[PDB]
Amino acid sequence: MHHHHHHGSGSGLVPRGSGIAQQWIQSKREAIVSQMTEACLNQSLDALLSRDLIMKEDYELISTKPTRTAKVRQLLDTSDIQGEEFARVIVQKLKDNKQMGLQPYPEVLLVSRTPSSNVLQNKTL
Repeated sequence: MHHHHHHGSGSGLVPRGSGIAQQWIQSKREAIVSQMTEACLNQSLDALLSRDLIMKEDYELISTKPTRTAKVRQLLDTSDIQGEEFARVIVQKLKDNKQMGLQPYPEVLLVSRTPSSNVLQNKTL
């Protein structure tokens, strides 16, 4: 005779306020995920890529997600592992386009990255 089983590797416990944007994501997580479509998702991803904030290993995992809605969620869960900057990129990305249904927004819009353009050409595959 034979048999099988399964298990869930889910976690998410922050010790203290890592960052405004980071915390905000958790507040409007359901909204950001329900709003941020597959399009905005890819954009936000490539954003951190240029900054070298997201690990390629994580990109693949999220890229090989079952559904788009999950891709966003996982992005927030992983952000806590990366840093405050990671989350800050999201809040800025969403606003970069247009997300009124997500409002109200946090009191942080700046990037504090560097005095220069964001990007010129999307990722190359």
